[PDB]
Amino acid sequence: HMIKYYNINGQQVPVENATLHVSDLSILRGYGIFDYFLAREGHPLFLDDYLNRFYRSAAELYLEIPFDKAELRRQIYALLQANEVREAGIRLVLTGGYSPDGYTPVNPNLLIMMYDLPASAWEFSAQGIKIITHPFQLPEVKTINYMLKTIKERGATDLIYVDQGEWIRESARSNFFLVMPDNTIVTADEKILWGITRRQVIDAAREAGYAVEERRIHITELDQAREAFFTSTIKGVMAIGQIDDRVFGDGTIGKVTQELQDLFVGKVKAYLETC
Amino acid sequence: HMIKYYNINGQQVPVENATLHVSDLSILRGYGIFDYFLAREGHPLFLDDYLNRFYRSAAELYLEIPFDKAELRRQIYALLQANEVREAGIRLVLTGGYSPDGYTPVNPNLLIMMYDLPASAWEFSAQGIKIITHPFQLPEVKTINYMLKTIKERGATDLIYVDQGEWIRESARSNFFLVMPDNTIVTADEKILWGITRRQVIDAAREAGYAVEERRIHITELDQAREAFFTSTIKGVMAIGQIDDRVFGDGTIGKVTQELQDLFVGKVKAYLETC
Ligand SMILES: [Mg+2]
Ligand SMILES: [Mg+2]
Repeated sequence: HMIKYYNINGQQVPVENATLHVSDLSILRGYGIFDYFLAREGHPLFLDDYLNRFYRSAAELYLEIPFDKAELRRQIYALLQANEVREAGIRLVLTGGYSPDGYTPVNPNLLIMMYDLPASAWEFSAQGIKIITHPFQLPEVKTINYMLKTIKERGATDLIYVDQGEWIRESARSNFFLVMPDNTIVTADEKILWGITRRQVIDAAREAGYAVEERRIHITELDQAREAFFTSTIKGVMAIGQIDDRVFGDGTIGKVTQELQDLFVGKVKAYLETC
Repeated sequence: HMIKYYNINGQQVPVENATLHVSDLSILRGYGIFDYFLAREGHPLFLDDYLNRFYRSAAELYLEIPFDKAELRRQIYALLQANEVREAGIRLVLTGGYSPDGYTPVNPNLLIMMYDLPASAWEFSAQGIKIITHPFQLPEVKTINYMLKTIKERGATDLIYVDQGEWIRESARSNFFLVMPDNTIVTADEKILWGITRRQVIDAAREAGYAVEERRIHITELDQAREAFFTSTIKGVMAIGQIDDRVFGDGTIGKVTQELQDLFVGKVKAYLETC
């Protein structure tokens, strides 16, 4: 509840002293990567899958994480014990690091931060969320270091993109799924390698005997689906009740979406049992 | 030379103590804006044009700068005097700021940092730089907070983009110009509002009696130009001697590019005279 400590570069630091010098490249240029996952019953969920994503994110930016995976795993568990929590949100950050010339990475900085479990985590509400579609369309100016994060609500809480006015494109925040009248589930394949919750839910759906097609989604498919939902670390499986002017069902969670919520909780229990 | 102080949120801080808490959104998500300009003879160049850009960058991200322009101007001049320098590089940073929930901006942090004048600033070498073309083409994953900054050299020091395999698109670092056999100068208009050096050089070229067309540039135009150059804060006017397998002239600075270098220095002197 009270979080006492974070970790910077392997050292446990009181939250009140956790600071970086302003030469850090994430401060100066926004150069950095992150990951985020929950812990329950004293164990980070699907931890190996998250750590694998973190090492891959780092590689995409040519940043070397200063510890190997087993060492990072150890640091995370140590931090949970130092903060005395069994339920938490954990954020990993790897910055571009301190640079003598304000541009050259010479040593990334590694942060492990810890939070309460998000109050809304896996809310699993019966009432679906309302989102908009938006064109995928600053025209590349060096002065703006900042994922877009500038929506302005627009009676909605979230959105999905439309590209070339014909293809659905997922935001960075969540993976997007449709359930068709025939119980075919459809999702993009573009973030196949990157979605952790996405894979657990696809696996569960397949085990339940649903077909899951992974392909580009045409805008017109939104008019043909019975259900729509999001997956992410914090949401779990989250019903979407309305897109623009389209209500799905009566706006409440659909049959397959609900079953996938239960099966996701099942995948969480099964993981926890191996721990 | 020795830089003694930076400025954080209006307070002059010894460099060794200039730090931010890790809850800063630029650290966590890369959310932030910046500007950068030189000072000569104790005056930041074209300062009003830079400050105007900084306020506009901030508006694009819905961040409010905590001081008005006259106050920020005062802080910059004070910092120059505290560091006792007449020549400098000045970097402004406005982060997303400290956030109680690791996501909501509630108070951007403002940094003013100071450097030596870059050794290479306005080198104005006779030998032009060598660059490549590259497709404008991470498919939008939340985990990577980071302007691209991941080129891998590729016998070059810089690049320009090609979009739809037909249109030249400038990187974020520099504005791109061609000089045609008839002494027509051609540059994009896409960053009309954002390029500070770009405007000084366009103005100078027009005053010299050159026509400057501001429009999209077709890839094939690279095969028709006599000269090519970059403008930016640090480069001034910089000759490009080779693009991919195309040498421009004999690789050394062209006639109009050289004249534009002199005229840019003239615009700098003229500014300094008003100060
Ligand atoms: Mg970062
Ligand atoms: Mg920033």
